[PDB]
Amino acid sequence: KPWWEDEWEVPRETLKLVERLGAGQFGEVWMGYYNGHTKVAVKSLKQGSMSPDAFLAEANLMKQLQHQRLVRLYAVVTQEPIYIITEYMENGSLVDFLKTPSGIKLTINKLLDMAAQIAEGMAFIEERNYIHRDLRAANILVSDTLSCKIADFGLARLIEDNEYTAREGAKFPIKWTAPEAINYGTFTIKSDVWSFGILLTEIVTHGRIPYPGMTNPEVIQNLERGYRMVRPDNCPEELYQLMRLCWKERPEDRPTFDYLRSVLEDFFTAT
Ligand SMILES: c1ccc(-c2oc3nccc(NCCN4CCNCC4)c3c2-c2ccccc2)cc1
Repeated sequence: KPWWEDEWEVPRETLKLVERLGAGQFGEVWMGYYNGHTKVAVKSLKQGSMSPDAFLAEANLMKQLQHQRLVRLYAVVTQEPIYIITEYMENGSLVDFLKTPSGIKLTINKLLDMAAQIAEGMAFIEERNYIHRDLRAANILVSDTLSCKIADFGLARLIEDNEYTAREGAKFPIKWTAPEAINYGTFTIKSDVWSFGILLTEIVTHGRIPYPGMTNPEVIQNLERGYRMVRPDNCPEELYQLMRLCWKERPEDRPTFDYLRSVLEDFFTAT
């Protein structure tokens, strides 16, 4: 809809940017307030750093993916500098949170709880015929109540047919991406499942980089041999085997996110 008819467009005057949470090549993300009292996250686009349409495309997709387990779109300011305002998560990125004094003290029980919460969010994405493609601990946000939500939908895509094919030149984080995606540029929800497996290792190691001591070439070589990531230190064996399911050779053999959610919830209610 046109901005003068769009429910999400808001006057820039309604926003007060208070603290910067991140600065980058394409813009910044600040902590701020909407209409004085409501805490929000404000992603601002650096003019000329990238297409405004590309930037706003994520907001448009977020309009279609509303759920308690996904960071919620709040509003947009479509006049430069362009803003996308969303729900604020008091404890930042999961990869960062797990390294703080609080994160470090979390029990395996709570880590599994968080894992299930993430799988729950992905299960929604799965059912709505969407894919995320950038599933990793850095893209999971944590609330003041230690609940987790899926973030960054820049690479997310509505899957009209079973799979999405990227651009031959497109590059992705080798360690978190499924083989078929790395080799063919083909992404499916099953590609996200593989990524979830890697994310689980990030959780249990409190933010450690996957495949410790290995370069990307080494990871690919080993994977092709049928090897998978070595059991992380102090990783419960049941969780490790759940990870293995996510890393099955055939995408179709990997479990659904609803299955993963169900199992992780059992793991949690057991501990
Ligand atoms: C300390 C520090 C940050 C936050 C924090 O609160 C947030 N609320 C909503 C969306 C957010 N971010 C949306 C965009 N992120 C998604 C994850 N990748 C980086 C960009 C953040 C972030 C944030 C911003 C940049 C990088 C990482 C987290 C709270 C406390």
